Amino acid sequence: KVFGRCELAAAMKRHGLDNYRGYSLGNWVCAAKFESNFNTQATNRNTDGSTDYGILQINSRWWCNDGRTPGSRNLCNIPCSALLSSDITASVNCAKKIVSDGNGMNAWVAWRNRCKGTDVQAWIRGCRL
Repeated sequence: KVFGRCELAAAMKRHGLDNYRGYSLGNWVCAAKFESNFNTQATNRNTDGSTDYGILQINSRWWCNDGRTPGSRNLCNIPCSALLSSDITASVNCAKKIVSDGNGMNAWVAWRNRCKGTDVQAWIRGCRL
């Protein structure tokens, strides 16, 4: 599913990401924009053999099982395919664990490089939320 921007904002809000670990909704929308372009089906292989999955590009070395990543820890206790669903529940639940891991949203390199320090509330402008 390719979400619209306000569509995704409403879904993330419904699932409790607005202000989660102190990150306002616009941070999470911005992160999804630059991780996946709001596409839940996005996948990208990494150099270490892991793959990133879904709207927030969550990685198979630590977080989900894809059956082909050695040293996999599966800390979210989910198959990585669950992160590609049109239903963002699994992605949100796992993102909540990731952002709680100690480095906050710096865990998402696209957030650090394209969102952090910017006017992230622009990502929710116009939306009825």
